[PDB]
Amino acid sequence: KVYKDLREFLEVLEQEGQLIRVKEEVNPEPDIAAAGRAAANLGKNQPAVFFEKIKGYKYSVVTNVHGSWQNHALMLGLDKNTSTKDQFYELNRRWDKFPVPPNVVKREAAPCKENVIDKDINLFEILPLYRINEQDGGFYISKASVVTADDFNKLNVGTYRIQVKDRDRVGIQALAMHDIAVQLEKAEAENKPLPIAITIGNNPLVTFMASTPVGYNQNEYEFVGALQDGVPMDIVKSDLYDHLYVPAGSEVVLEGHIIPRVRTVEGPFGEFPGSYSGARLQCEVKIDRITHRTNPIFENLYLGIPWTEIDYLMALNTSVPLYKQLKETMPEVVAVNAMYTHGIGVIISTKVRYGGYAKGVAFRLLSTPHGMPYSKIVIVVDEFVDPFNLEQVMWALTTRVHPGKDVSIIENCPGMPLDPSTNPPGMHTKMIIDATTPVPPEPNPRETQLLDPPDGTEEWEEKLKELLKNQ
Amino acid sequence: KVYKDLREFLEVLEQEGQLIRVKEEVNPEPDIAAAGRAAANLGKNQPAVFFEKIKGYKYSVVTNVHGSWQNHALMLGLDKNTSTKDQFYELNRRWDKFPVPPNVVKREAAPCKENVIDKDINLFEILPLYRINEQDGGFYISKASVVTADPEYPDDFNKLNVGTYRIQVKDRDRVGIQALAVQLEKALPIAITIGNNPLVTFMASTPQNEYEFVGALQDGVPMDIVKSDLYDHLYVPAGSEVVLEGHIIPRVRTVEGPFGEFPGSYSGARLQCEVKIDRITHRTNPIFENLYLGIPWTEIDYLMALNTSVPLYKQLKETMPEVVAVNAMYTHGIGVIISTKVRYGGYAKGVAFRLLSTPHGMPYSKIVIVVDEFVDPFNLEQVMWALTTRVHPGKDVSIIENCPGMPLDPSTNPPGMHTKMIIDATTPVPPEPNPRETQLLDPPDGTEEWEEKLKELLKNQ
Amino acid sequence: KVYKDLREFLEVLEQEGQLIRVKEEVNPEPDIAAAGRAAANLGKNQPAVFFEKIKGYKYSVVTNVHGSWQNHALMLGLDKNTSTKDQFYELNRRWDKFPVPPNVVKREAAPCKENVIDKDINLFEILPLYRINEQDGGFYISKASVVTADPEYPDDFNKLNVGTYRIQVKDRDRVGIQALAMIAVQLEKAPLPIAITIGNNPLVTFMASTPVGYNQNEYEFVGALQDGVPMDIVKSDLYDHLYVPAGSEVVLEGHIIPRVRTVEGPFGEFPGSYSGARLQCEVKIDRITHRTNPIFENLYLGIPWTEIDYLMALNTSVPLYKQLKETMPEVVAVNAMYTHGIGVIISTKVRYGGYAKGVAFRLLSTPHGMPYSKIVIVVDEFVDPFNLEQVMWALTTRVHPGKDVSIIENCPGMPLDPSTNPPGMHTKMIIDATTPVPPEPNPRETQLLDPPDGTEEWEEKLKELLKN
Amino acid sequence: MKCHRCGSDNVRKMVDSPVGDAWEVYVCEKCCYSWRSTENPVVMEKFKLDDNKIANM
Amino acid sequence: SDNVRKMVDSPVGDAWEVYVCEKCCYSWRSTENPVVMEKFKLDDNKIA
Ligand code: NA
Ligand code: NA
Ligand code: NA
Ligand SMILES: [Zn+2]
Ligand SMILES: [Zn+2]
Repeated sequence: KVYKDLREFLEVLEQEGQLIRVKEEVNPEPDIAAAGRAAANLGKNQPAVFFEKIKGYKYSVVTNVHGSWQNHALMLGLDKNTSTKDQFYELNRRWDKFPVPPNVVKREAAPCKENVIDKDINLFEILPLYRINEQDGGFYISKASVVTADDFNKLNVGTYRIQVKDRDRVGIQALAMHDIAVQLEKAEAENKPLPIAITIGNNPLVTFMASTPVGYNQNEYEFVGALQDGVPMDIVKSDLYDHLYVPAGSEVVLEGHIIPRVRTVEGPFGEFPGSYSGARLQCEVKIDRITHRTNPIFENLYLGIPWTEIDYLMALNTSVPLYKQLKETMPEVVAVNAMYTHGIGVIISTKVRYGGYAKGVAFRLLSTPHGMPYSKIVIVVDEFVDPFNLEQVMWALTTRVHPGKDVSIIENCPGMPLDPSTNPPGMHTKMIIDATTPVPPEPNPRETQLLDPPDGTEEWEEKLKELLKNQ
Repeated sequence: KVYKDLREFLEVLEQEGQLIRVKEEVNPEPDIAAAGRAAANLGKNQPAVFFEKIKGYKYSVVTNVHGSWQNHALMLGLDKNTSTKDQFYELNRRWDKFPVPPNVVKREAAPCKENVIDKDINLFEILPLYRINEQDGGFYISKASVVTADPEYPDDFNKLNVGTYRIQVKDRDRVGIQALAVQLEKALPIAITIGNNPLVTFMASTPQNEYEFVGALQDGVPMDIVKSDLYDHLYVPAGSEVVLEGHIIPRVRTVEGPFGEFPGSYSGARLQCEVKIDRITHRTNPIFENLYLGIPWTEIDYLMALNTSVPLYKQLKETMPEVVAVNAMYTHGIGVIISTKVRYGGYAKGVAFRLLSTPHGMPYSKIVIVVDEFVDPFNLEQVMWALTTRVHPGKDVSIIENCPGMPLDPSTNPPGMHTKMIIDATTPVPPEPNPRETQLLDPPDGTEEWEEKLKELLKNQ
Repeated sequence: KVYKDLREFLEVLEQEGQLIRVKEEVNPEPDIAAAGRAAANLGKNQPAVFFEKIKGYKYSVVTNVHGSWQNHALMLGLDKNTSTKDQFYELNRRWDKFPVPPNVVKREAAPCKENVIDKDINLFEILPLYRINEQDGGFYISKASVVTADPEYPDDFNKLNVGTYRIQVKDRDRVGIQALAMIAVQLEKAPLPIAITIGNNPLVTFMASTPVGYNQNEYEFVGALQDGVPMDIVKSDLYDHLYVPAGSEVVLEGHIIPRVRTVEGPFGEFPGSYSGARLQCEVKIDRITHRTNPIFENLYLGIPWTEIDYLMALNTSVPLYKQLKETMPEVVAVNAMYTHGIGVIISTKVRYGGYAKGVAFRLLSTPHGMPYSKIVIVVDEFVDPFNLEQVMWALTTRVHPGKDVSIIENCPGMPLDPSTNPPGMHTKMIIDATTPVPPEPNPRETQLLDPPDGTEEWEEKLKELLKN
Repeated sequence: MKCHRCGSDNVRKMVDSPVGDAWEVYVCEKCCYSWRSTENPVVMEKFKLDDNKIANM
Repeated sequence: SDNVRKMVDSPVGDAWEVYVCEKCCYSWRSTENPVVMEKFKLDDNKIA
């Protein structure tokens, strides 16, 4: 399934029982945040929550759009009960499948141009802004896709926390935007503004692509076409800047620029490890124009102690390219689950070519561009174990791990400050855990024959799913 | 919230979307076994599978009755989507409600006692027997509750013993049973019930072992039992689908197995005992409730998870009130996850030490993870978060050699000995220095009320 | 045996050649502490030292009351030469006995109410206060039993709490105390009444010194130590909910001053070092009741061993043993006499391979052993854990440091252990010195030289021939 | 009215509620903290700001 | 510091006097020649 905007995806979620509509008016704080947290807490099949009426505001809010494996699968156009492993495999199949350039559409064909605000800009007149967490420095836009650059195909799209500083002004961490990192010096040295676009309420795969780890260099509109199995996405030129292109279906588009030589307190705000960030001086963006759809939807994201929505946004986004890197050099690797705190915890499922090979796979992961500074706990399991099924991984740990020989601790390794347990800060003591069965020439203290699944198991899985679909 | 037989529970499962009916005829092998495996493989919301027609047989089969947390919750009479932690708490609450003696009812009132076969016993005419796993030594009855009297007081139905043991079919009226799994020296009557109330099977799979405990598990509602037809000191559940009354043949040992075991491997074939079936008593149109087992997780994992966790939790709580919950659901407690409050610096390791010195934890528990009070030890995603953000492997991971072990762990070297691993995944507390303290994203006000409201809105949409 | 007060015990000690009377007048500052240190330094049969005359003070002082295995044995009513292991088993016997509630007597019957000082309360007119250690922050009361009620059930004199607390004399009617080591759940929401008893029956001090982790700090516990005979208690003169021993030499009624913190310390502690000088609580002394010719019973403490070590040795060993024994009947004995249980030697039978480390784990999760015990040595059931050369034999023949020594970091620690780094945190060390048992492989089996037949009878016979 | 994070008196009303008279948004010009009229913000001690602390950033 | 006081005078006889400082609660007998080791001596900064 292909989605041209956020609205068709919300429709699909509603048809599948994955979206709750809140009809009674709610207060901005803390109702929306508490409902996001509760939705994340519902266990499995967690739905998106749609607020139709927020006191004092004119429009609607939707939250927890990505916050479930059901919503993730529906985002990929698969049956909502597709296993995490199978979603990983579908994503891997599509990751490099096709180079597809986005189709440029005329302004009259872009729903994000239906309404234009040019002079008396007031973000609160459009987005029902609220406080996401109790100690946040202000009202945040937590799920926006920011577009920065003379080519509409060398454009960079990413996610950055966007703190509302005024009805017309906003905050940003330009230190996390390399494209802006280079241009900021030359712009501030001439007090020449730097154009920027902020898109809110997008097709789920666009948000997904904007969240893809920056190192893998897949944050372009072309990658969205790749994720849609070769179907391109429509883009429209920005109203005020001729080199910035934004998705045609975005609910809200904030065209603006970084104010030169301005720096002010931004934060604190929640971060994916589950704690508040610090308040630091960062950049500020003035909004020069707002284009939006009729009756815009504010698609915002709650984050707290994992797992919340952002964990789903990052899970297979981190897993798949790590798997491709491992697979290029070691074909025995079957799957890679790097879904735990941006890949700090990683579970690799692989075939053991010979004795000790599992630790070799772990070494390769610990030498990849991402796993080297990030992955702190690396578990290796046999090829028949599903690394996305934590019960199975616990079984492998309990029956195959001998802590005297299978648990290796290595100090003085590359680390990352986002891990609060590091000592010294930013340095990692890595832990490798080999939970595979001994293979020659490794001695086996007691060989056993595993209970291999009976014949026809896969056919019966399909059959039972079809029989369940009739209830 | 109380079941008198297997059929009432099955209808509860069907009304809640947790039972599949296979109307078409299926072959005994490998369709029933493969469907058990597939149902387990569905991962979440796994239903029970009910086969109405098996080729060459006259009655029906049901499998994976316990194989889900939804099924587990409905077994306890709770909402099918109740969390594993909440089920842990409910089971812990009912665990100690001792004075619930079972009710003895007349033979005419027992659905178990509708049909009787006392001549030319043929198991295959009642149970659609099939091979569960490829290398199994034969067709197996893998979910029966076996009732035997205690030699300390033979004629006292308040001191009986009920348990689950694999039963291999050796002939039309002869089965195989594991001997060493007192009176077997002096001389033996025995009863094998199949298709029971789910809490009866739960009690049978718990290492107490009386009908009174089932009464406690039903929040004080006593269960009904009946005297065996040939043995006045043996009593069976009144709602049993099938009851085999028989005896152990003396001075007879035959090859039994191989058969799968819960750590995921085949056992060996050993010389074991044989039981002769003297009488079969059953309900009209009986249902063969059988269990698949293979690489975890399967149904047996649910039969062993929380009735292992709860006793360990009570033992820890006796001396350590800060313990919030214990998750000992992995391979009979070889892996344990304890959620506790940290009274002072280092207390997490002390909690782990206490678990490692309990009667079950000392030989079984090899990997012990300790997490904070707010982390759900049954939510492995939260546990992964705790490991990734709280564990400094240089200080929080302790490896202890020369410790008690258990042979069932194939990786033990020397076999039966353990090298324990303790992982302290808690946040530092004074006087432990904190490399850098962080403020957790505490949940917003009104989160629980909103959980209730969202569930209510979803149910009405 | 039963003692109604300290004087009865002093009589027993004197008639056993275990008490020295110092008739000559001595100076407060150097002499008393040096005599305590010397008496400890005697090494064997160390006696209690009684000072009759002190320069400028009307009354007398006694020290080293608990300061030997002879005095310890006499306190329990055993023969004064009973061995430490035998004393351990005797105390283990008595710990079980039913705790008899204390007997409440009327004010007219208590010797501790003979004299009352209510107006000009001055501690120096009664207690010959001195300086225990040179760098001590003042004059110290080091062997007092402090009586406090628990606000969970505050009207029950069977729920009272009696402890040992460092008392620093600060003024005529003011002293210092470590409230945070007592007075915590009841202080934040607050004066708090307190009674401070000096010169009690040795079993009273023994009970007040039992580590708090066992909840044995009640008067009824003394009834167990006296073999089912209760002790006599009286009501406080000022607080109707506080009860003090009937035969105490001196009783100090008073209260904790609200919103007052003063520098307390330093004071030499049991590890043989001075403690820091920290901000602690003050206690105003409101009324003094005492016996005629009161005797200030004070304790010296320095480098071990001194009287404090004897007061704590079996007091710490027996409850640890019983806690282990509840779930591990294989345990034969626990010797935790070294620095309040920082070093522990457990003797046990090994049920199966690895059991020794399990016993160590159980000790390291007991209320006292968890923060205190840093070095835990486990030995076989025949090794006497109180015989250190036998323990050394077990170490040299049974310990394979490659697998029998387990070092666990990030464990609960003890702040007064000077080597802790980070301070207050422990790196535990478990040493398994037991013989391997199946399924653990044995690299070489040996046949121990079991004692000859008749050894016990010959022990008795040799002792009898020695007595002549 | 003073800032709940840095205590400054330089507090400016940001916006009024677009619909009706339900609330107002206040912002401190010194440290950028903002809050709504209807919420009762109590800043954690560790999250309060001071001139000495803003200078360090 | 200078804020000292005479806490007590010797009972029977006139043999000594107990003096005490009012800022750190340190005390001593008149017949003592005390030397507070450098590690023990305290100032106003440490009290804070
Ligand atoms: Na290995
Ligand atoms: Na820690
Ligand atoms: Na050993
Ligand atoms: Zn401010
Ligand atoms: Zn001074």
